[PDB]
Amino acid sequence: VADHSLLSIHSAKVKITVPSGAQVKYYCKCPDVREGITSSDHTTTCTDVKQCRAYLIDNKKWVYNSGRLPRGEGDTFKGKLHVPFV
Amino acid sequence: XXXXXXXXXXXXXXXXXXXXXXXXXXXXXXXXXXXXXXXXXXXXXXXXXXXXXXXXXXXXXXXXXXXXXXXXXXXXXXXXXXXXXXXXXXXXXXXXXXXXXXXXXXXXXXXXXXXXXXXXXXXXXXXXXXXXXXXXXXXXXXXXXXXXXXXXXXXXXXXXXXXXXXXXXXXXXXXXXXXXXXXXXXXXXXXXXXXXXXXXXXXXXXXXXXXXXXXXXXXXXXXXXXAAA
Repeated sequence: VADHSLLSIHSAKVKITVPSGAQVKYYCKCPDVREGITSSDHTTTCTDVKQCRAYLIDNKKWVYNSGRLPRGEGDTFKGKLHVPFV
Repeated sequence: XXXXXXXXXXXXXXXXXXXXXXXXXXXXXXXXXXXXXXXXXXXXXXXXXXXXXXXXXXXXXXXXXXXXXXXXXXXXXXXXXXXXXXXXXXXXXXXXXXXXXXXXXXXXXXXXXXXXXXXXXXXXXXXXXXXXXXXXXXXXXXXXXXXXXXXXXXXXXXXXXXXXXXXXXXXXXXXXXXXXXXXXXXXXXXXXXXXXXXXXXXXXXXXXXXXXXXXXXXXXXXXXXXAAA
């Protein structure tokens, strides 16, 4: 999911942080760190918040497979879950 | 003449503190255009990454030293620092400073260069020092082997490591074998340094070992004569 509250500024560089050590998937239009599986990183190259990957791979809890969900590209994880109201 | 030079080694007691300095000089760039690592190598082990800093912000620490080591940098003096607190027996290592151009602000990636320091020894134990006694290993006229004689010096009964041994102030380097130290049954280290030379120069040319043991401040120059021995 997007969270641009992360992408603060390190007084000249755009500064990403992390929720709790969650997995933040990061790079900018410029060339800098290209995956992002990290704690709070900085950004050597780009400066603008509006050209960077504020992402939250936070798959400690599954979800409903809404059409209004972006796919977790990695895998079909488990989490078969009932319906109450039959 | 790009250079990184460590200082601050020593023998420190458990649960105490120590501070390591790495001085930076030479280059074609401003001070602050580098990211800096501290790396340590324990006796008989691989390389452990300790921590990083760049412009005084991008930091991070290994869980081995997290909440125990603080890395810092002074860009006006060209100095990288590691302050270490609450030392343990498992921090005993050669610490190296190293510089990275990948994470520098100015980002001149095409002209990339690393550079590593010379390494600084931190030993965590109950403290002490002892300088070596240095003894000639004398070449014998009967030990003339095909026009080649060997001579050397024995560097004995020192603590802790390391000693450095040179021959003729660095003027003799060919055929020189400085052995690894052996831990004796006395708990003290010993090593030999040897060299092979033409037998024809015995008693006509002077051979001097130069032995330096920094923890005791011992510097000893030892003449080796052609004493059969």
